[PDB]
Amino acid sequence: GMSKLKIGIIGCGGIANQKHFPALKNNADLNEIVAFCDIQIDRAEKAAAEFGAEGAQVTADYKELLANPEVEVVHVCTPNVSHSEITIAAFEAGKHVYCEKPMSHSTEEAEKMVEAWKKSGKQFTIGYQNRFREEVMNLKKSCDKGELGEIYYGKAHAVRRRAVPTWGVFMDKEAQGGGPLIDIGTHALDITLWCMNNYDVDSVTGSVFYKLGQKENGPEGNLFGPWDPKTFEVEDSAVGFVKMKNGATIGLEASWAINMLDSREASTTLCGTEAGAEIHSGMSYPKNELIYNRARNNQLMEETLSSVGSIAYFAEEGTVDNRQWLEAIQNGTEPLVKPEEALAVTKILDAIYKSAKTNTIKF
Amino acid sequence: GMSKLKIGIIGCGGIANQKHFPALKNNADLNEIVFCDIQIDRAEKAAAEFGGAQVTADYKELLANPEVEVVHVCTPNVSHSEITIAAFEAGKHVYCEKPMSHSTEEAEKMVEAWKKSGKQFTIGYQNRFREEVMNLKKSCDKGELGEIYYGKAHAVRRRAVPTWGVFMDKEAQGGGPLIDIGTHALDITLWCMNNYDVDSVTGSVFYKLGQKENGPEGNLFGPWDPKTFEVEDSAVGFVKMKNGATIGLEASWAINMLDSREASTTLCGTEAGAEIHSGMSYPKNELIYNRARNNQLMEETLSSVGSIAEEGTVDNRQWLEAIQNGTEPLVKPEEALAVTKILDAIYKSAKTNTIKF
Amino acid sequence: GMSKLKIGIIGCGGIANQKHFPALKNNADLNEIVFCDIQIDRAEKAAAEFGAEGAQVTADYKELLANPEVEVVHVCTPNVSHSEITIAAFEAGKHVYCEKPMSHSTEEAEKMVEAWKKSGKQFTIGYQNRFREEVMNLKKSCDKGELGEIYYGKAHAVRRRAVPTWGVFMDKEAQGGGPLIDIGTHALDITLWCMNNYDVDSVTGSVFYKLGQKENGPEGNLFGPWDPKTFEVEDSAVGFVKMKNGATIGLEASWAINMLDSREASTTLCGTEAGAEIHSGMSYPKNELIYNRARNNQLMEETLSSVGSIAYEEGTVDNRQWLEAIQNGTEPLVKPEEALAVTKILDAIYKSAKTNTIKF
Ligand SMILES: NC(=O)c1ccc[n+]([C@@H]2O[C@H](COP(=O)([O-])OP(=O)(O)OC[C@H]3O[C@@H](n4cnc5c(N)ncnc54)[C@H](O)[C@@H]3O)[C@@H](O)[C@H]2O)c1
Ligand SMILES: NC(=O)c1ccc[n+]([C@@H]2O[C@H](COP(=O)([O-])OP(=O)(O)OC[C@H]3O[C@@H](n4cnc5c(N)ncnc54)[C@H](O)[C@@H]3O)[C@@H](O)[C@H]2O)c1
Ligand SMILES: NC(=O)c1ccc[n+]([C@@H]2O[C@H](COP(=O)([O-])OP(=O)(O)OC[C@H]3O[C@@H](n4cnc5c(N)ncnc54)[C@H](O)[C@@H]3O)[C@@H](O)[C@H]2O)c1
Repeated sequence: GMSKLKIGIIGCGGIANQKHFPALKNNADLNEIVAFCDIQIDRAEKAAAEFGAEGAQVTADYKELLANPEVEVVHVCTPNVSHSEITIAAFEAGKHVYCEKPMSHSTEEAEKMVEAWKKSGKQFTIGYQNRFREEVMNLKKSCDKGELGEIYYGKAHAVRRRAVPTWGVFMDKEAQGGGPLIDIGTHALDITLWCMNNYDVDSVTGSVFYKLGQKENGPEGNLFGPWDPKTFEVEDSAVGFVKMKNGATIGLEASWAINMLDSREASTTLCGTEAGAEIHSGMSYPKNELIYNRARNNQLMEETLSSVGSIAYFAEEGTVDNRQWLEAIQNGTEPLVKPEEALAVTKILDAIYKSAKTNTIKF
Repeated sequence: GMSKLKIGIIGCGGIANQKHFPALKNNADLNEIVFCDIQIDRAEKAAAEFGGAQVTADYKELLANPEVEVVHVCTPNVSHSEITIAAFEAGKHVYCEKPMSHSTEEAEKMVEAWKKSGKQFTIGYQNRFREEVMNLKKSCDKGELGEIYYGKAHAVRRRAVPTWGVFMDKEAQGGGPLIDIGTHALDITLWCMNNYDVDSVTGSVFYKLGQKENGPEGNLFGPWDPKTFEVEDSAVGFVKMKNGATIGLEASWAINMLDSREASTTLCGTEAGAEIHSGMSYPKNELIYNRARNNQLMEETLSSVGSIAEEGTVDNRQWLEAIQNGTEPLVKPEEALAVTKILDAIYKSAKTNTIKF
Repeated sequence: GMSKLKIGIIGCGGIANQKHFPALKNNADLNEIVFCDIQIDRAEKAAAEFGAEGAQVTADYKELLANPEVEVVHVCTPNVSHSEITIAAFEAGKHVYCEKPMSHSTEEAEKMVEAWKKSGKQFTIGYQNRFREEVMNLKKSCDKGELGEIYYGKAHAVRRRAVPTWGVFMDKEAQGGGPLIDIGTHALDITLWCMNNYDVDSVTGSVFYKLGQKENGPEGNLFGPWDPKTFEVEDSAVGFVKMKNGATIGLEASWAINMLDSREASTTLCGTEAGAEIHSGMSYPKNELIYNRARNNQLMEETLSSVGSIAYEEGTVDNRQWLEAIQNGTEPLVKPEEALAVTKILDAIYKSAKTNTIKF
């Protein structure tokens, strides 16, 4: 064995509760957390009564959770504009830090927290846990062996027909900075680049729509109940067009509300010189799908996942994301999600937003 | 009317936790348990939620327990004969698991030991009590297939080696997937045909993917150490019976076929045909009759039952009631002995020759 | 320009009018016929449709062979004559294309190879389903070892109820067997060909005479009724063929059996690295081919994609490949030695009317 890892958690809510806390508990052999911050201390204490170890810290404001020099790693499950604050310099006053999903809504703040990190000495990672799904790994591994050839056309799918989240921070334009483009669209673009392993941006064009978000009959049909139409501060959909310096191109579609039929998110579509591939996931897909396509021995074929069943008496990615995170600081290696990659992601989404000036942004 | 049978389970591992204990609890009105496993914490943990019952690590100490009236042996296959025979049939009714034993002659000793006892004996062939298997069984007993001359036994998994115990230890199991899941399919097949007159047996045993480095990739039950794969990964047989009927058999834990169909049978008759579908490629067990009717080819299948707002339990209940009321359990030991005889003859084609009966 | 090969047809029967005549007119630039059929009005009518000017129409094959103007002979008589019309004769000046099974007899077959080697001429057998695009796809992938070593295979030649009620197939005199040599030939040829294993060590089979003479057997037959009182041949058979490298091949063949899946001219292969199966027959409106393997710790399957929109066969592919190999002096795809192993094994399965495994 080897001691343990003393974890500090900042912000206890939606994805501290649905992803982060269960992830750590199912790897308790490597972690146990005292932490339990939040501006609202009511929740902070409750978590530390379920997942906090034998007598622990429970601060009401982070600045002194970071004081305790026995905590060694921090999980920033803030909202988005606090993502910079609680992380940049603040947390790396002597810690490794796991910041959540959209690294930051701003590119400058993101560039600040990568330099605060590069002097940290410690380690850093972002919550793109979808990389750890078995089929995304499968596709990533395939593109690493060049079995798709060289990818010259990619698509990032992050579409929802009417699945606007009405339960938390995602609609406060000030707390998260943007709408579905940086909510879910950041997941799909991360995989697309990661498999293509192309991060050298040249140009960016985009369009941001504000159409169903303010229509009276807008919330009609939304999965998560109605929402106040006269208070929609973000967008309902956005579409992107990014050209790389090797010539490759990526199209992006992101939305919470749009009258399209195929709700496909956390997915991508790659087109190489030897083969292609597409991943399927979202509201219209009860099971995640992976389909290669190529010409083999002069016939067009397609290779997909086979249906896995159970036996008489015998028979995930959030846990795999987190476990790999701890063993990373433990054995002293690199986590899978690299900080510079999440940086490339946010600066393009930002660039797609900044095409709110109706002009293509060259990099 | 009748007081609960007092049960002692030897072996508190996999099949004991997910088949026997829930079934015994479902039929709690006919039984109560008074626990054994050489990893004693397994026995203690089971004695905590299913049991002031005995909790030992020596099986010999449990058959000494005079309060035990029925013993269930759910330890690996090699162990089956020692625990069951000259030991358990010391005034104890015995329910022995799935693979009677690995050897035709430890099995022949077990039967002999059972008949001396004057007690009750049966084997864990719970797949018989699936309603569609019962369905097929009733239809050939009625002869609605005619004479059955071709029967297929399906016991194939594409990639599902059991990795939670000792299934890959020839010293403790005696064999691989041939006697692990091929016994279920052969049991059903011969039981429906009511034929046990073996003429000849030709078989093959494959060692290909168990030790392959890439073998464990895609396994339902996590990876397996290729170094310590001491038994086969597939085997097929060809059995001829004296009435002219022929039985094909396919068994495997790992093989690159597409159709994972296990605990299933296919029967071609002179008047009609039928086939059972079950396994990892089937989210629902299926039963399909086929025949010509009014000069047109037809097929009869189970209709989709839904809602409005299992077989182990059925098997366990009829077992305890056979003991209580002094009747016959459904799976006769003679039937399970013919099966392992045929399975050992399939193996015994390590001599590259058709064993003849 | 290469001078057209002068073809002589022996047996102007059903296979000539469905396979050989339209193929030879589809490659009419490489050939021209110059027709023998004991039922002389068949040859005379065949010559009026596909013949070339003064064509030789006679009823004795030994006369056609004495035509100096013929150099390639297709033998499309029944199996009982597949040999003598091909051995001694035919291999007495000419190249010969003998039809589907080489012979019902094993030794009849081993002697037409000897007459072909002592000939210096070309020789191929009408196993034309090797030329279906999906069958070569599989053939190409195993040649490249992409399945690994194939240690277990299955040959599928099953029909639920499709006893051929026309032609010659029900006449045991002219064929020597039923579905085991009518369609089990095709299935086993493909299976051996992809495994590339023609080294037998054991054959165990069983032959069933059940629905064929049963009164209600003909009920629901796809081609119509047949009289069970005259039925001379089996309705199904199953075999268990072991090879020397250790591999195993099960085989299923039938015109009539009470199973659900009518799969014929198909194969299934399980290799050390991957597997594959082909689907063809009367339960398959379009041929299928499915590779199966593990790719990055996940089970996957690779199948042909649906082609459509049309615009804006294996019979003639087999024939051109055959004609060309003669002009260029190449060798045809179907090797005579391969076809010999096929009806050896099939004979060894039949030859379990001894209820004994016949070792090799
Ligand atoms: N699939 C994913 O990985 C995923 C999903 C949803 C959200 N996220 C990301 O995770 C973060 C938000 O997730 P959420 O849905 O749980 O939001 P949330 O509002 O439900 O949880 C955040 C909590 O932190 C508290 N908070 C606000 N400011 C704080 C501060 N300075 N210090 C301490 N606590 C503060 C709030 O009270 C709130 O309860 C964001 O960075 C978001 O973009 C990721
Ligand atoms: N669908 C079915 O019917 C089904 C399923 C699984 C297993 N089985 C059969 O049931 C048997 C047990 O297999 P399993 O799945 O439970 O794997 P398992 O290894 O988990 O169960 C065996 C347990 O018995 C214990 N054991 C070994 N030797 C012992 C001894 N002398 N005394 C006491 N305990 C001993 C082991 O510690 C183990 O916990 C096997 O013979 C197997 O073939 C049947
Ligand atoms: N898919 C295939 O490759 C396929 C299909 C059917 C038949 N075949 C093969 O082709 C042969 C049978 O052909 P068929 O189905 O057209 O039978 P068929 O009865 O329709 O035609 C055979 C003709 O040969 C003639 N014949 C018989 N003996 C002769 C002799 N000594 N001399 C000259 N002519 C003679 C007969 O007159 C008859 O017209 C067999 O070798 C059979 O196995 C192959």
